[PDB]
Amino acid sequence: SKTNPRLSSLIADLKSAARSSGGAVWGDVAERLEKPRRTHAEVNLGRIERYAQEDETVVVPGKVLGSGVLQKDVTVAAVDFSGTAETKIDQVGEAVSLEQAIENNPEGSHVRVIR
Amino acid sequence: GISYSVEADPDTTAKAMLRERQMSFKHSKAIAREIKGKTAGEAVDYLEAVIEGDQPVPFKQHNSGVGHKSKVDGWDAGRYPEKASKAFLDLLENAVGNADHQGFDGEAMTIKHVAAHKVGEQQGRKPRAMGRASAWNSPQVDVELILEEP
Amino acid sequence: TELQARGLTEKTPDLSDEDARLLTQRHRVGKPQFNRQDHHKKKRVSTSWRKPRGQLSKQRRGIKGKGDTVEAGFRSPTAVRGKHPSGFEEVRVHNVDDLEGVDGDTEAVRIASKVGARKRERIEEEAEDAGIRVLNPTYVEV
RNA sequence: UAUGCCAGCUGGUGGAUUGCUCGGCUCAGGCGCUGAUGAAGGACGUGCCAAGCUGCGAUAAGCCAUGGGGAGCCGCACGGA
RNA sequence: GAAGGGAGGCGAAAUAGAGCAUGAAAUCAGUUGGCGAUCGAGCGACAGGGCAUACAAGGUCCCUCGACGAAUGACCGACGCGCGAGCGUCCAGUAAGACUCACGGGAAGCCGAUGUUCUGUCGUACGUUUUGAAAAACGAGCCAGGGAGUGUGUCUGCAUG
RNA sequence: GGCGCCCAAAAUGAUCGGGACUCAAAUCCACCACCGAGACCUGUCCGUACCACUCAUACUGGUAAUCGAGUAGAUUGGCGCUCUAAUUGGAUGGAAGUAGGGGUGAAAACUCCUAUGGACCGAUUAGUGACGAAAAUCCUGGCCAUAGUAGCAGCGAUAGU
Ligand SMILES: [Cl-]
Ligand SMILES: [Cl-]
Ligand SMILES: [Cl-]
Ligand SMILES: [Cl-]
Ligand SMILES: [Cl-]
Ligand SMILES: [Cl-]
Ligand SMILES: [Mg+2]
Ligand SMILES: [Mg+2]
Ligand SMILES: [Mg+2]
Ligand SMILES: [Mg+2]
Ligand SMILES: [Mg+2]
Ligand SMILES: [Mg+2]
Ligand SMILES: [Mg+2]
Ligand code: NA
Ligand code: NA
Ligand code: NA
Ligand code: NA
Ligand code: NA
Ligand code: NA
Ligand code: NA
Ligand SMILES: [Sr+2]
Ligand SMILES: [Sr+2]
Ligand SMILES: [Sr+2]
Ligand SMILES: [Sr+2]
Ligand SMILES: [Sr+2]
Ligand SMILES: [Sr+2]
Ligand SMILES: [Sr+2]
Ligand SMILES: [Sr+2]
Ligand SMILES: [Sr+2]
Ligand SMILES: [Sr+2]
Ligand SMILES: [Sr+2]
Repeated sequence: SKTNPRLSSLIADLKSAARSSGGAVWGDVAERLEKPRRTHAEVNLGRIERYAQEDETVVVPGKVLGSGVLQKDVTVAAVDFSGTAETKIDQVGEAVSLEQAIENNPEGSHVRVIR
Repeated sequence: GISYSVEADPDTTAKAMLRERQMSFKHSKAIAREIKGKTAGEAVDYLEAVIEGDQPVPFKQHNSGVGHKSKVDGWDAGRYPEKASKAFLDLLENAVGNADHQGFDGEAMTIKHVAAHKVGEQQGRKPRAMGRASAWNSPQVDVELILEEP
Repeated sequence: TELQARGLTEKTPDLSDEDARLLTQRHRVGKPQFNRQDHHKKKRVSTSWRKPRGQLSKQRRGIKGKGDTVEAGFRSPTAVRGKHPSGFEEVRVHNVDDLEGVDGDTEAVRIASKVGARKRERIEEEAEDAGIRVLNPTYVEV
């Protein structure tokens, strides 16, 4: 039983999208976010660096942390970013919230789920 | 104590009541039962007859061990409660008195309602063998009487 | 010279053919008394239901004659559950403002019992004007 | 219909319940030694009438001084004088 | 009779009159309803009758006929089999068929409900011990009130932040 | 070969459950028709699981021949009690409590009416717990049957009228 109202709306949004638009990643991300917090992702830059490719939004069904180096110009969408992750990322790419990703890409196309 | 458990029209009725009398409650219950309906005058003649040993009081409820009495009608067990009887005569003496002071014909009035109520026991203690002491109490009885014009 | 109950005492709710069907069913079927086992054998044991827990309990083991045991199977129909026997949905009411939003066509009002004569008078008249029946109406001699 | 069974009514018995709190329980802050100049404790006295409590000590519910206080008072304790 | 009782007086109230706010149960007296001196015992549950019922907080219920009509499902008649009891084919998946509704008529102790009692079906408490409890195994006379997973520290999960 | 008969004695009153039964109401061989569960079939509803829609575990629609018993135990939603806070209500035109009665809920329980009472009482949400009893030869208090019963006689002191 999530207690955070925001995480709760974000989930309702992801669903509305996956159902209305051609989403599936969004419904897949909502699925995981509905599971308990220990299962949510905690990803450091190093991993996003190792598997991300330009022109393919990285979607982390959790929170992005700041260990390691990110040089690729990638747009990372996540539930949250640590103050440092958002900073290190903005230097080479763009950090956006899933609320925005669903906004520009309700069809959830050209995306890479990273955990 | 008790309060009259039955309504009584003042213009055609006279009341009386006994309070905390230490006497057999079981006897009271029996005497009441018996005189109910009788005339105050008749009830008094009856109670004097019991006291005298000429009229037995039917013991229908608390009759354990009591021996049969021929003069008892439609029942077998009976006795002659002289103490409780003298107490009802007192009650009746009060009732008829009040009745008269009001201008009624006391004796001629019908015992509309009469009932006894055990108000409590007076604590007593009797020493027994083996170092113990058991209860030895006296029942305390209230009794209500209502005289009604015929 | 005679007593008359204030308000729309005779008003009836308008139910779909189906709600009426189920309402009539609830009323036809009814249900067991569902009192506690053996409550009638010991004064110190009250009627309130307690699941029979004894390992040998006749009722617990379902012996015919020992009384039915509480199961979801006995639940009344959803479409009617909780309706007054008249078919109205009841709405507890504490004051005049509580009458606002109430649909007198399918809902009836029951003024809390704590409410006093002064405030009932206001509530009762205002409810009639809104076409709302009061389940516990004040009777006056008119 | 007796004796009687089950439920209710009226009245008892009983004192649960609800409401009330002069007492507790706990925490916190402050303060902190008394006694041969005979303490603490106890006994016995002490009131118009006085048994208990409280106070007091043959000056005995009190005596004196300074300040406060104030039209009333004679303790708990609503009596009589 | 400084008792108690009756009458009276005060007060909103004495059913506030002295362990004197409220006044439950066990239980007692009187009394009402039902049963009752030819009849049988876990005291009831479910269904159906009798009798009983001021109002309020429930308002339904009965009878004709008609509509709908699941599973199931005929009599009669006709024909054809069987030693016989009886069966087959057609009539016919028709008439009938629980519930529900409509028309017309009716009930106001009348329908529900509550009390009690009668009838039918089932039924030797409850909790515990035990492979096995109605148990000739253990516990309680009855009622009210009281009556059993709590704290600190440490460890290990888990949900949420 | 079939049925039977002898063999064949037990302690309160004989027995196939009983009555009782003889071309049977017995036994055996065939057959005919029926009665009889909660099983199976059928209507409606409930719960649960899964599906579709959905923010929803709220509605609504759909699927279950392949869902529906349960001790110990695991898991989950809910009822009720105290006091705190926030939001918001009721009460002398009568609160709480109690008694009797009506309505709802599978149920824990919620609610209304009448009487009594005569001053306090809730709801929602988040908390807080000395939070729920039929049981422990459980505790304390009160009360009934026992029962108008036993004792009020017995002793080397029979004591009175
Ligand atoms: Cl990582
Ligand atoms: Cl007695
Ligand atoms: Cl449910
Ligand atoms: Cl139907
Ligand atoms: Cl526990
Ligand atoms: Cl529930
Ligand atoms: Mg004798
Ligand atoms: Mg001794
Ligand atoms: Mg009981
Ligand atoms: Mg009192
Ligand atoms: Mg609120
Ligand atoms: Mg308790
Ligand atoms: Mg005896
Ligand atoms: Na005789
Ligand atoms: Na005789
Ligand atoms: Na000090
Ligand atoms: Na045991
Ligand atoms: Na047992
Ligand atoms: Na045995
Ligand atoms: Na005893
Ligand atoms: Sr007797
Ligand atoms: Sr009220
Ligand atoms: Sr008087
Ligand atoms: Sr048909
Ligand atoms: Sr089940
Ligand atoms: Sr089950
Ligand atoms: Sr199962
Ligand atoms: Sr407790
Ligand atoms: Sr006794
Ligand atoms: Sr003698
Ligand atoms: Sr002797």
